[PDB]
Amino acid sequence: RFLKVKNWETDVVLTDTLHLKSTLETGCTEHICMGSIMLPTKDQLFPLAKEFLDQYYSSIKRFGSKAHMDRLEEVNKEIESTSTYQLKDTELIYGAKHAWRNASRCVGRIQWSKLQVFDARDCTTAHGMFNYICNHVKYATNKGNLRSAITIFPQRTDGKHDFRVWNSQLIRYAGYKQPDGSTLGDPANVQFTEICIQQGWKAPRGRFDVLPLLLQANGNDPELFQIPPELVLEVPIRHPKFDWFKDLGLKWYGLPAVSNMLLEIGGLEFSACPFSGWYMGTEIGVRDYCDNSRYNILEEVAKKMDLDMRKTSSLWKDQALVEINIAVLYSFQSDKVTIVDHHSATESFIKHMENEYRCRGGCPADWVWIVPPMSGSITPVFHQEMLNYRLTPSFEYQPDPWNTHVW
Amino acid sequence: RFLKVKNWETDVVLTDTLHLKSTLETGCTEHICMGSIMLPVRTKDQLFPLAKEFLDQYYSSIKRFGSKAHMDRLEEVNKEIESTSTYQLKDTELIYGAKHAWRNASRCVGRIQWSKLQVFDARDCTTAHGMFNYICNHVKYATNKGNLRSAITIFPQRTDGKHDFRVWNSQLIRYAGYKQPDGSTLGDPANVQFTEICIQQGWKAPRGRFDVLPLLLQANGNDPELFQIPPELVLEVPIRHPKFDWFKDLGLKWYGLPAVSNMLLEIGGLEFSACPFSGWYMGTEIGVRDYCDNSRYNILEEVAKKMDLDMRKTSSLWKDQALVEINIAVLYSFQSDKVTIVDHHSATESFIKHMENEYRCRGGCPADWVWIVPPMSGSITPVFHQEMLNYRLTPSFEYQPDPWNTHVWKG
Ligand code: HEM
Ligand code: HEM
Ligand SMILES: N=C(Nc1cccc(CO[C@@H](CN)COCc2cccc(/N=C(/N)c3cccs3)c2)c1)c1cccs1
Ligand SMILES: N=C(Nc1cccc(CO[C@@H](CN)COCc2cccc(/N=C(/N)c3cccs3)c2)c1)c1cccs1
Ligand SMILES: C[C@H](O)[C@H](O)[C@H]1CNc2nc(N)[nH]c(=O)c2N1
Ligand SMILES: C[C@H](O)[C@H](O)[C@H]1CNc2nc(N)[nH]c(=O)c2N1
Ligand SMILES: [Zn+2]
Repeated sequence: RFLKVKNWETDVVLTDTLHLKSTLETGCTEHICMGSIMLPTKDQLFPLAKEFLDQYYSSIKRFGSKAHMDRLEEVNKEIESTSTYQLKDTELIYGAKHAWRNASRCVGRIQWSKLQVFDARDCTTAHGMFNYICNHVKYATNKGNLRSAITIFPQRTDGKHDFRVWNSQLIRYAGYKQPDGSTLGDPANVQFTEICIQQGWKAPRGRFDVLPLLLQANGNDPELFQIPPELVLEVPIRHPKFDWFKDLGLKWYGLPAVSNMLLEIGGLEFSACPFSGWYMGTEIGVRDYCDNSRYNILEEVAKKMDLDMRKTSSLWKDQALVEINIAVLYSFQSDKVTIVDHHSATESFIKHMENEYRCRGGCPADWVWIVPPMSGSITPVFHQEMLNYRLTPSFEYQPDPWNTHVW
Repeated sequence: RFLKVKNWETDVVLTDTLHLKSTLETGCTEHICMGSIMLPVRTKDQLFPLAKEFLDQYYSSIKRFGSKAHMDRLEEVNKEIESTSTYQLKDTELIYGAKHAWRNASRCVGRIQWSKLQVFDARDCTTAHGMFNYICNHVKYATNKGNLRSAITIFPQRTDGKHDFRVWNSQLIRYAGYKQPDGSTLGDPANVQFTEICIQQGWKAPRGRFDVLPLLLQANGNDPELFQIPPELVLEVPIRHPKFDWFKDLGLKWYGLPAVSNMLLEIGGLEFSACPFSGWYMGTEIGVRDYCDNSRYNILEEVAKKMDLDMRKTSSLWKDQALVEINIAVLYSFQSDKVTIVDHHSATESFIKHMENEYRCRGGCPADWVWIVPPMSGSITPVFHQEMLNYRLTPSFEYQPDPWNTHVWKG
């Protein structure tokens, strides 16, 4: 019932009680653990509503005040009547913040309470959605001094009228197969890239073509829009000691901004809720650049370094990996765009886990995702026991809208 | 019920039915995953079914299920349990059991090798001096002048819980740790405590940085005894680097034979509390963990100083640069002295083939992703992108408490 988590580097032991609030299921049972698996009515809504407003009013020291009872009353009235309800702005902000706070896979959560929330529930069209988004991009980019933020579109109603951003992130590079049979650009986005072509995006057919946004208001067919290049901050990647590096022609974008998730607050579903912060270096240099099914450049960098690529045991892949990641960080830092290294981020997240154990009674944490994809054991998250569990409010996955939409 | 696991690099999907044979608990529930937690006297009552399951498995492994020999063995085991309260395994069943404990080890990345395990039967052993002798033969067989061979030795099983065979050391070969008055540690910090027990018991400590610990061996519930392994049997490797000549001047070395001595082997309900086993090293175990953990030899600073990296900011990645060089050194040294070792690219690639083959022949392969993925360069090994399923099968290897915490001293 009360659970203990140990850090095996520092012997610090934390006690977790927060998990007893866990409502949703994990995928695991007593027989099988599924921790490495990437994805596992009016009746229903009031319970969810009450659960949320109770924790909101608790959070503001008014649990069991007339204001609380009245809201519980007012929302209850509104559900029985409309079959849904609306959040006050204050509830909205709290709920989005808390959905970040509860994201068990996010290493960046020491920041959870600095989130700018843009309320876009008044939006009706894709052109609206485009406006709101470009404003979010520009706010968040802040000429390189990046700021956390989320833009929230109207909540689901009967599910024939969903708002969706079809892009997986607002800012991502094009992917194209060639007769050749290999891939030009980013292979992760091949299918979406051809979706945009199929809608009429004239494609530069380059390595690093920023994709057009494809936006669906109110359940309609979605529409293309080019984010103004002036709003897309990009970084050329060079190395602080290897002059040839820049001639690999690498660049990446400054703002990571996820746009395909579903935000659940108090029973209500916000199918479009794009959010951004900034990058931990390894996301780019280890994952986007080196993954076999991504830009997959390790071979070519190793060549330029003249390393012995005959044997895996020369650790040439690993040598190249480090230098790439030095280059990503150096470039961002040189250009003054915010970025965090994996050492600093995980040091941060351990400080934060400790805060949340102390103030909240725990912290859901998914070790599989929290531990970076390079140098695992030399970051402190490696030696930290974590408990994973699901709290609401929450971000959740949802199915790619092309597999669901009707034209 | 059928379960699928996908690999996200290759889109290979696998199907799991083997987990239906799982009975032991994970620690997880529908509401909490415990997957990163390091660690989440039997009566006749519980013993016969455990014995029966095991022999049903042993007998289908040899294609004699339902056979007369299968049935007669059940009746013989059963009658022995209820007359003697326990039972003895035949040689063949002990072999098969130890092989399957490895095979069922979901945290082992080297299970490709499962079927090649030399099983020494030390169940005629009565005394500690007997134990030393069996261990020494193990260590010489397994070492094989640097051409390592996997082995396990299996002392008598538990009876009343008061006559246990234990090996007190955590590995058969490990370096001493000495906490100094100034609060620093000389040698290996992980073995400080055990080192302290050994001194108390009588060991004169050379007090250096790489002293091989003596064996501390309990037979038959008796107080344990101190033995020195013959150094001629302890194969060790000086660590040097192929380009950096100053590397050797750091004075590093390490032993070549990894051999776990503190786990409990369970086969058919039986508890074999001393079952040292040995294989060979994945390079990262030494290069990443043993040398560069903060709580172990912690050499990262001194390597990066010699390399004159920019240590003023973490974002130089001066740690990740030092870590790689040290790992290159460890693999280079071992290959140059012709001691078996495997790097983490090659070990993980082999595992992924093992794991697919197993899904095909066996219907599954329990696997602990937190453990299988190496502590450096995670995502550029193929295991990082492999979804795995973790569940527990018997026969199996288990943790047990350190014996100095439970042992009843006689004097
Ligand atoms: C401010 C700096 C931030 C940093 C440095 C950061 C860091 C990360 C990283 C590295 C991941 C793993 C991503 C991957 O491997 O694809 C992650 C996952 C995630 N973060 Fe953040 N984060 C930050 C801000 C945010 C914000 C503002 C939110 C929400 C408002 C958020 C919500 C998430 C969620 C939901 C996931 C997991 C998504 C999934 O399950 O696939 N993070 N975070
Ligand atoms: C032959 C070469 C072998 C290699 C390269 C190998 C590799 C590994 C490695 C790297 C680990 C993780 C160790 C750690 O993080 O401390 C491991 C775990 C393990 N392997 Fe092996 N292994 C080998 C042979 C064996 C043998 C012979 C057995 C037993 C017969 C065995 C049983 C285990 C067990 C029980 C674990 C997990 C222990 C725990 O939970 O603490 N392996 N394997
Ligand atoms: N085939 C896939 N499909 C796939 C199917 C289902 C789920 C996923 C999970 O996608 C994540 C993989 N790393 C990517 O999510 C993007 C993300 C989310 C949150 C934070 C991220 N990075 C940041 N710094 C932030 C973004 C927004 C605020 S901070 C990135 C992927 C692949 C995944 C990885 C390689 S292939
Ligand atoms: N306090 C601890 N003690 C501790 C307490 C309980 C469990 C553990 C886990 O033990 C392993 C830690 N890595 C040590 O196991 C050594 C091992 C086991 C199996 C295979 C290994 N390597 C080989 N290649 C083989 C050994 C024998 C056959 S193959 C090494 C450790 C710590 C953990 C982390 C920091 S301190
Ligand atoms: C199969 C495995 O769970 C999957 O590859 C995970 C592993 N850990 C990860 N961790 C992060 N942070 N991001 C990821 O995309 C993944 N991939
Ligand atoms: C807390 C966490 O589970 C612990 O640090 C684990 C992580 N993964 C590991 N993986 C292996 N192979 N060996 C280990 O000792 C550990 N330590
Ligand atoms: Zn689990």
